[PDB]
Amino acid sequence: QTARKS
Amino acid sequence: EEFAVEKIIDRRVRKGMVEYYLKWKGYPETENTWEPENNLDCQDLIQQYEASR
Repeated sequence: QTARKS
Repeated sequence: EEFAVEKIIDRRVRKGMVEYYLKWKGYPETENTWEPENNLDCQDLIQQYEASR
């Protein structure tokens, strides 16, 4: 439950 | 870098791409960001979001 942050 | 996602707040299409408005675990709401769907490794949250709306 993760994501790349931009 | 990758970070833990607390929940999906909203969804939109922008420039033909699906984007999700994210609350990041352990960060304040002021840090919520729109992320393209391919930035997410959140299958459970996405399926739950797309199911309940």
